Amino acid sequence: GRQFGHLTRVRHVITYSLSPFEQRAFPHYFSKGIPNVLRRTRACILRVAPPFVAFYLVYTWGTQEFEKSKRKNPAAYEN
Amino acid sequence: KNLLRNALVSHLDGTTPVCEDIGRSLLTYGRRIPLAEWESRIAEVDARVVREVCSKYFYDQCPAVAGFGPIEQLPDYNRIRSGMFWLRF
Repeated sequence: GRQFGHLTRVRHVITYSLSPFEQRAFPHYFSKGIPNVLRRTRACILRVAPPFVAFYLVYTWGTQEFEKSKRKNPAAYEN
Repeated sequence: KNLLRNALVSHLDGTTPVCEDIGRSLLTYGRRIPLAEWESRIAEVDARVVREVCSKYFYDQCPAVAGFGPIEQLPDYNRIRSGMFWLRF
């Protein structure tokens, strides 16, 4: 495996950080989170959602044809 | 304790260090605090005092960490923070 100390070369970056006992674990959970999820949702709906409505449409049609075609059917046999 | 006694006395050797000590002691303590008083303070310290006094400032306390250089292997803060207490204690 690989160990801290031998990963890669980094120069010039400062990282400032706080102790957990000094900060909140949920700061603006709703205030900032909700907006954030709305935003990630917008960013991906166009790629995720369409194939699924496409399946959805074929799902309802497909079963619809199945019922009307076979069972419900016995349409005309008139004499 | 002895190391502190030698350090105390080794330090106040010559006019400059003693002057600096008079000058700043008055700023801080308000008085001088003669060698002998320090000696009695030091004498009072035993294992218990070390354990209690250390516990107070060190035990399960959030440290301040500063690091400069090839510090990829410097432990994460949570990890440093967990080193400030002992699970067997």
